[PDB]
Amino acid sequence: GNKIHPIGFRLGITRDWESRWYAGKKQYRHLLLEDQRIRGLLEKELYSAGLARVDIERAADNVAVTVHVAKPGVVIGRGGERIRVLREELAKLTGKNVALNVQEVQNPNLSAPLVAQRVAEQIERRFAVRRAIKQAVQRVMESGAKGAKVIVSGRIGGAEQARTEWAAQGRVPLHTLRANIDYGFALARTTYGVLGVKAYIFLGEV
Amino acid sequence: KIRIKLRGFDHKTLDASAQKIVEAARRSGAQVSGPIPLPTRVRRFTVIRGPFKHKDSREHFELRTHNRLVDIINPNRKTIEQLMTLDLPTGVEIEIKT
Amino acid sequence: ARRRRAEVRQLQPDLVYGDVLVTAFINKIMRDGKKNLAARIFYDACKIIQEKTGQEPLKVFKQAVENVKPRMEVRSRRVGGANYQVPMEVSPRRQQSLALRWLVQAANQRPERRAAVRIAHELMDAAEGKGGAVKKKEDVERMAEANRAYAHYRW
Amino acid sequence: EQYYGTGRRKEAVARVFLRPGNGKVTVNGQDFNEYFQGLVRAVAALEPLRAVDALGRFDAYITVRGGGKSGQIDAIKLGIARALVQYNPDYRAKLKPLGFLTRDARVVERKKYGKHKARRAPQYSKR
Amino acid sequence: PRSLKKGVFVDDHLLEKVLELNAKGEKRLIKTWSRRSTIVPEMVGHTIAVYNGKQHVPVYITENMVGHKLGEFAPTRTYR
Amino acid sequence: ARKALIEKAKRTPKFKVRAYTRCVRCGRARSVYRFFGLCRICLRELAHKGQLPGVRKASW
Amino acid sequence: GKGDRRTRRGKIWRGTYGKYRPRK
Amino acid sequence: ARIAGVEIPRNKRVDVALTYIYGIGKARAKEALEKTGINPATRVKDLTEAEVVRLREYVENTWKLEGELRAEVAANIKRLMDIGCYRGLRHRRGLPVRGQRTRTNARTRKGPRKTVAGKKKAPRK
RNA sequence: CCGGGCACUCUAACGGGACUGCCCGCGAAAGCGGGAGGAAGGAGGGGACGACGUCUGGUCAGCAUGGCCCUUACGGCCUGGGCGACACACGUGCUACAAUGCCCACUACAAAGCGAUGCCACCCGGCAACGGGGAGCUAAUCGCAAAAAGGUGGGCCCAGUUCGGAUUGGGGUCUGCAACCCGACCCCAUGAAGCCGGAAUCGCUAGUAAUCGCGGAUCAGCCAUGCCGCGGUGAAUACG
Ligand SMILES: [Zn+2]
Repeated sequence: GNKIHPIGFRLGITRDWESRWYAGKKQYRHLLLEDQRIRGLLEKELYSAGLARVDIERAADNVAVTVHVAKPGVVIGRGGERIRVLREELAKLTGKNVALNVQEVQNPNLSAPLVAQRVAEQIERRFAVRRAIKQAVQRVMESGAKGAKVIVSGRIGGAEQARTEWAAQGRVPLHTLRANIDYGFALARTTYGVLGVKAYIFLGEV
Repeated sequence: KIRIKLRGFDHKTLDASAQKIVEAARRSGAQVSGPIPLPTRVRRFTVIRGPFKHKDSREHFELRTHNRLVDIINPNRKTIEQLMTLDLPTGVEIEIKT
Repeated sequence: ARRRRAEVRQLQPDLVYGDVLVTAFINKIMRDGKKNLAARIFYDACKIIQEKTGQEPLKVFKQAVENVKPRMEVRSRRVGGANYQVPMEVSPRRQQSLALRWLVQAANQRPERRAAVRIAHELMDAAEGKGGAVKKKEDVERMAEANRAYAHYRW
Repeated sequence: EQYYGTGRRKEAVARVFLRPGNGKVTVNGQDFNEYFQGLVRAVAALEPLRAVDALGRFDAYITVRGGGKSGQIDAIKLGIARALVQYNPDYRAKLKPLGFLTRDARVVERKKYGKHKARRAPQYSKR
Repeated sequence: PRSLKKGVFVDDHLLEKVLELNAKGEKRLIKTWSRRSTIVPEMVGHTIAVYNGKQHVPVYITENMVGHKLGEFAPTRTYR
Repeated sequence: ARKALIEKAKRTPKFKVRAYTRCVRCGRARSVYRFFGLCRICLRELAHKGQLPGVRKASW
Repeated sequence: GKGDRRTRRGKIWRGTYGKYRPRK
Repeated sequence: ARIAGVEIPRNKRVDVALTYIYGIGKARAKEALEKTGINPATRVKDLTEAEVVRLREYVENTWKLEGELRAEVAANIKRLMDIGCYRGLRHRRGLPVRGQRTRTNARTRKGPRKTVAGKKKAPRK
């Protein structure tokens, strides 16, 4: 049980925060619990949209929130009717009065969280783990990326003995503090139990 | 004599921010006292790495807060024009007391 | 020390005699890094060597060290079963370390209530060839040369 | 007219101002022998002077803040060493070989976790 | 070397319930979980039964034991 | 950390000394930091994600 | 020493003030 | 000079010396000397018959000392010991009274360790 | 302190600097030795950072989760007790056995932190904890804060002591609805063991060990002699 989170490790560089807003002492804890409330619903809802990140900027009673998706449609809605439901369901949580932008994911095949969830799902549907994994690494590796790697937890195939599956291609330097490796974790509830899924994608460097 | 005090988490989101405030008003008031730094206050959070035991795991987390000042003496309407409503950064938050 | 041959830390000379050997002795008196009290004691002592002795303290000191340096010492060693105490020379370096250490030790073994005195009197006694310091020194040589049979285990 | 040299040691800063004169020293006001009232080491600070037969030829006003009177004694020693160069830059030839123009970089070592004092590791019994 | 300050504390479960019995003289028993309370004169003569945390032990309150605190007369743990 | 034992939010301390922090995410009452409302664990989990604004990894 | 609660050090050690380590 | 109940502190500083009395500590020392206006540094032998009377009288009559005191203290303990007072039971049982741990460290109140047989393999380390 | 002045210290942001780059020596090369300059070197000093895997390692008691079990209850509320028990055994520590020391007074250098009912200036009542009053601070501009070891002067005079503070009696402060069980603090009295520790055993290679005090998190208060961190003074030794 070693190695740090590849993101948290690189936060100073090659990776910005998910919530970039000043605050302090009396507020910070309140102004943060909120962010989690926010993210809470978005992930509980926008699942089929393909969640990947939830930036949350601030300045004062005019929050940001910039959900990133693979299928920006599912988010918005018909003509923009859903972005009405949510955007409203939002203030029924934070009187704060906040926006709700939506950026599209340029190739969900380079989004560790996505590749992860991608695999997490297949596994839930009962696909061959090792296959799903190799495939995933291929997709990711086959559409850009200077390196990728996926890891599935254990009880592969519902086996009584928890195992751990691999798969990796090209440089994926977890040690190099400047790599720019996207990390993504996906759960996977199952008849037999939870099985975590980890996706690592390497892009450029400097 | 409008004393501005800028605080931010990013030492760039300020040098950028507080620097705008300098170039702007430098054409409608005095000449600004230049963005003077000011000591940073760091908050350390030393936490045990894993749950249950392992007293010597740890790993350190700090939340450093940075400050900037500036100071514009000789306030002249246009100063409060080039500044009043032309900011940009989001990871910043000001407090001014002329 | 598996790799290098750990070189000796070179000490800054005395703030009065500019003699390094003195600093060394002062460092052996020091405890808990209270190097001032340590320096004092040795100087107060040097002035006690001036009164009760018409000689220059610095020379009494060096004379002492000299008589307290063992030239032969016994070092244990496992040789076919038993641990025979092999007698052997003593490096110039080790001679000092031991001499100074022994002085301070025997000095703090004396009775006189005052630290600075025990050092003063110990040094003198050492110069004359008497005192707890020189005891150990002569005891060591005696130990060797009394085991000079196993000296063919030269080492 | 005047000469300068800073000087820092183990977290101490000493403003050293030499000035052709008697050879006295005003450390933070008090006399050299007054601030360092009874410290067998003090004598050190002025060593860079005796280095080139100064002292009884110069004079020194010194501001010292930070650390301990021991660290200050070394900062000041470096100050008097630097300043003594802005004056005559030719002093290096003899002032440096002594190492007075170096900035002892030995500082306290961070206190690492798991250990009692950065290194002093806790002890065990019947391990 | 005990100390409360200014305002000798006594829960008024038994207080206003002990003095009410002072009107008709005394009574025959009491029982409070307030071992937290100090003992005042009005308690003297009486017989309050304190709680072990399991039992209600009968404690005859005499003068010699006023200033104390009931619980000090109802042992908790069981040893030897 | 049983729903039942998260009556901490009940205010009603009857006396304000019965009040107690509790994790605002897992209920981990045991080592909850104030400045975050989070326990030593969650604080570490989130710091790794970047969801703790300007909370980088220390080192010196 | 550091342990005598009624001395200078005893007070300093226990980080307190009293008749033995007054405020000034 | 002999002062309180069989008290004879001599040849030392008067303060120090008064300390040798049951109810007198380094505190009452400087005071009894303070009030009675006597140098504390004077060697008990070098004292004056006049000072030894003001001391002998001021002290003996101002504080409850010696035997009479041990009588009180003993009397106290006996009391909280007669009444079901827990604190009193701690005296009977001979265990520490001021609520300390009695699983380890209570030797000052228990006496010498009274070792018994025990259970080995069960890392009692 | 005042005007004034950014030089200096510093504050924090950026830029420079080290690369065996230059000189001599050996080498095929990598590089080893030596020397100059330099604040600094041959990885300049300390962190973050832990490979494929191992131990059926640790945690379902942080959280998550398969399966099993309980549902007037293996759920829930409350008051009180318990987690603080002791004939004993061990681990990690604190304080100490003293004169390179202890006590009183006077006087001097630090860093990193924290502060809204919060830090608490200063003044008063109290031996004191602390209480009353009340300024500033929203905190490089006010407070915690006194650094301690240290320097100077005095006392102690080798004694279980002006060492050492356990234990116990009494008085009292403070937080808190509430301090019997079971808080910390103050003052008086008490003043224990301990005179340097058997077999055995632990740490640390330099600003390290050793020693001295300072801050923080948790937190009403606090059992902190713990933990994380700060600076002061500052060694011995390494043949092998
Ligand atoms: Zn939590």
